[PDB]
Amino acid sequence: MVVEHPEFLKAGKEPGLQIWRVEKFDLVPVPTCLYGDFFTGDAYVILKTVQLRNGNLQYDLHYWLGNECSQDESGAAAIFTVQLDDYLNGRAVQHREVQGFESATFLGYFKSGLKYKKGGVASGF
Amino acid sequence: TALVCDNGSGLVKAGFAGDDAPRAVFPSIVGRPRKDSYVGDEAQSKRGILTLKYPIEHGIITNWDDMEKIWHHTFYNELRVAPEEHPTLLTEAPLNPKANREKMTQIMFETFNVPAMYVAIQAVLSLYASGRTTGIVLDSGDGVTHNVPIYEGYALPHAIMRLDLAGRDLTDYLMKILTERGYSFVTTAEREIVRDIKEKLCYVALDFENEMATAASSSSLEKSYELPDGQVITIGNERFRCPETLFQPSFIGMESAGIHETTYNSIMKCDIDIRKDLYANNVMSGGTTMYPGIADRMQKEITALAPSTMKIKIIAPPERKYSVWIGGSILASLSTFQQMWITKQEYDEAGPSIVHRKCF
Ligand SMILES: Nc1ncnc2c1ncn2[C@@H]1O[C@H](COP(=O)(O)OP(=O)(O)OP(=O)(O)O)[C@@H](O)[C@H]1O
Ligand SMILES: [Ca+2]
Ligand SMILES: [Ca+2]
Ligand SMILES: [Ca+2]
Repeated sequence: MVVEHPEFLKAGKEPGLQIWRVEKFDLVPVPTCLYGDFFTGDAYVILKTVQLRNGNLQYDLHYWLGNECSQDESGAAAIFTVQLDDYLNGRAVQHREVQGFESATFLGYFKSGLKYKKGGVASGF
Repeated sequence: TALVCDNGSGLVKAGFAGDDAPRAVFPSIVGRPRKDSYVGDEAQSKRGILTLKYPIEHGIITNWDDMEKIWHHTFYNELRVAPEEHPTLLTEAPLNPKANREKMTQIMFETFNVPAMYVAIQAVLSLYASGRTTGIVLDSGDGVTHNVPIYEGYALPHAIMRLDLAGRDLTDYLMKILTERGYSFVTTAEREIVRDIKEKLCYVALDFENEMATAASSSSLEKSYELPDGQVITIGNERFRCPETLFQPSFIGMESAGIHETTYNSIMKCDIDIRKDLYANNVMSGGTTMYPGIADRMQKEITALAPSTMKIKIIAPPERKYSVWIGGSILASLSTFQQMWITKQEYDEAGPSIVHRKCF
């Protein structure tokens, strides 16, 4: 308000799936080849952009929390989500996704099935 | 480096953004000659020659001159920092009056010279700390209890509930019933002992009636407590009678409904399309929520109040005495938070009114 972050400038510009990982209090893009491989020690923010026939863009924001992620990571993913929504004129619908309890919709973003892997980036505290 | 100050009616929580806990915790008190002042423990110790005062009443700052002392002590005595060098985040009560928010902004910029500041609502920060952007918070401290429902990052002012029954009132109550049992706790020094017993031996009963009866039978609920003076006392049904007051304010002669009801009630004041989210995301926050058994009783208490098929959930993190502070430490630490601060530049241009447009 008004955020200057370069990832913010890139979010929701066109239909597709964008995935960022929380890395010591920053929003860091995930390599597109790695989509669906989630570190259970980390937390992520996903933006799903779909085309409307009125020419406008629909938005769904989901923050995903691994079983062993630290508090600073889970807290930051949630805040980033709020911020991304506001920047998008509040047009996004927000969703909380917990490991092993994800929603059917989110699970469907990943055509070859999502996968869990142990580990992650270290805490930022 | 950013600082986070969480100013409570009973305790000030202070530290540095990026730390996983407050560095300084101390009583929010100012003592003056019955240097020209003391703050915190120092004040309490020399209480015999001082007049003691609490500048925050029920979460609301009410004595500006005394609050500046608190802040000064915080900066210079506890944190050992030069205020003019650090952007500073402060917390406030929900429904904090317009002119109070302006006052805080003015003092920081005009008296302390901070390069930047920001005010955030205590309950919202707790929600952030639990990794949620939607839920309803039960925040209970030493001076105030609130229910604060939050959607997609923002409180819903219309549905927030405030209750002037909390920790201090519980400590006072345990005092009265304990002397009622035959002991005698009346003095300030004695208030202090009871508070320690309140925090060490008390708990919330899952079924208050059975608990009473089970305490009148054997003596399996009874516990021993060694006084500072060496005497030993035996504490009984008061362990669970004291926090019962949170659910039955009638105990202390209060007319309000308990915290389970005020919770249900705040929720029902919200748009029907979000209630389920609320019901499933009940976050506990603050010191007076630390009684053992508190999360199970509330879990019991609200499934009774809500439709039998409602998915209900209470979240009571071990560290919730600091959840507010931790929420702030995270918020102020984020890469994206840079442009959120109110600059000295913005203040000089607009004045204290700027706070209403920069901080929700
Ligand atoms: N383990 C414990 N069990 C019960 N009560 C406790 C526990 N630890 C602390 N308390 C109580 O919590 C209160 C301090 O809580 P807290 O720091 O959250 O309050 P505050 O921020 O100063 O007040 P408020 O938010 O009401 O303005 C005291 O009343 C204290 O006795
Ligand atoms: Ca991690
Ligand atoms: Ca939105
Ligand atoms: Ca508080």
